[PDB]
Amino acid sequence: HMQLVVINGSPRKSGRTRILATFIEKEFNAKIIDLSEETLPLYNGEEYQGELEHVRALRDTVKKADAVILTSPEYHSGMSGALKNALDFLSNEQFAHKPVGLIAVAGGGKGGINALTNMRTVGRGVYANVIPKQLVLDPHCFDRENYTLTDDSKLLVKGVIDELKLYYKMHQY
Amino acid sequence: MQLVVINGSPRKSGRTRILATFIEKEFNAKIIDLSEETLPLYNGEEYQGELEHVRALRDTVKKADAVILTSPEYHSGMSGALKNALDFLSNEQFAHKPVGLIAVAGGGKGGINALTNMRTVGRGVYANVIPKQLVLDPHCFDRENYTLTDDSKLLVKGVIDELKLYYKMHQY
Ligand SMILES: Cc1cc2nc3c(=O)[nH]c(=O)nc-3n(C[C@H](O)[C@H](O)[C@H](O)COP(=O)(O)O)c2cc1C
Ligand SMILES: Cc1cc2nc3c(=O)[nH]c(=O)nc-3n(C[C@H](O)[C@H](O)[C@H](O)COP(=O)(O)O)c2cc1C
Repeated sequence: HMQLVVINGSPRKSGRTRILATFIEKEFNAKIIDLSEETLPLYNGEEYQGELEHVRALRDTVKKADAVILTSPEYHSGMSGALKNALDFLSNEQFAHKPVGLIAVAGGGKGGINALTNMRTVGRGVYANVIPKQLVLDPHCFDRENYTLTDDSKLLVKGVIDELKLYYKMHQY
Repeated sequence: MQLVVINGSPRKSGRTRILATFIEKEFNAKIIDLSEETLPLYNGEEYQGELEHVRALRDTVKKADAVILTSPEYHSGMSGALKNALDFLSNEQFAHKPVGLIAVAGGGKGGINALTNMRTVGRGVYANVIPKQLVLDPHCFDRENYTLTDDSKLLVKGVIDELKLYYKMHQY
């Protein structure tokens, strides 16, 4: 019932975040926005960008979503430049009161919380309802050799989606 | 005292460019003007490190004695254009470098979220982000004459003056 969109915030074609975003796509029947495809240009605020097929598709896909998972790697203690660039095309027109769940992909140690805070702050900036439950996945959460999440990491991801579904239900109610 | 200023707005007609070009001219700073769109989207691939503009970005920031980061506040964060540019950089160019933050906002309480994002990312590349920071709102610009107001020029000088003191301290 919930029309879920997942944004892959990593621009790296061979990166870890893409494993997570494609897991959500396949396992939860989510529409992926895969920033590793580089079909969205740098935002420059010019009118012609609003006519580009991929800018219109980004805006339409996020507006129509019942809920969004924003995934990002932590790059230098923030979300990716790629993800922020995509969000610069969007606004409260597509996000107002939309349930949003955040998942960051980190390099281990204490990485990921700075990206999650950046994402929560920007999320509130477009007036999304960023849910309480959030998640950081470290490299041990990934089997890169088989392009998958570990069983434990699939369960942690499901926990975010389950809460996001409860927030979707409340927004419908 | 080799100063670099990054214009974080990608908008050719934007306000932040007035501030960044003010600093370039008044304080003899080298500008990195992201409205030129000569830097592509970061993708981590090896070939990007051979691009002239990526090499220029890295060399310009590495050799700077001090850096002003300017950004507009876009959705309560620094611009995607500025964050994209920083994703090319690292502690290799920033470690212990004095860095001053100036955000350009739309009025009201805008600009602090951008400053916070820039300070957190700046520490993440191990810069010494100085205490003094600034937000300029639309009234700080005379856009018709492509200039800052005299009051705004004094505020910008205050940031530069503190950055020069931190530069001198780092010369230890
Ligand atoms: C430009 C860049 C900066 C990074 N900075 C951080 C960091 O601040 N915190 C962190 O936990 N990992 C950092 N990493 C490592 C990522 O967490 C790691 O690459 C992870 O797999 C997610 O990125 P990916 O989806 O592109 O693979 C950084 C990696 C890159 C490419
Ligand atoms: C995509 C976008 C989002 C913006 N979000 C914010 C915001 O969160 N806070 C704010 O103070 N102003 C916001 N503004 C207004 C900017 O502060 C204003 O455009 C200002 O002139 C700086 O941007 P510029 O240098 O591109 O002109 C936003 C503008 C754009 C284009």
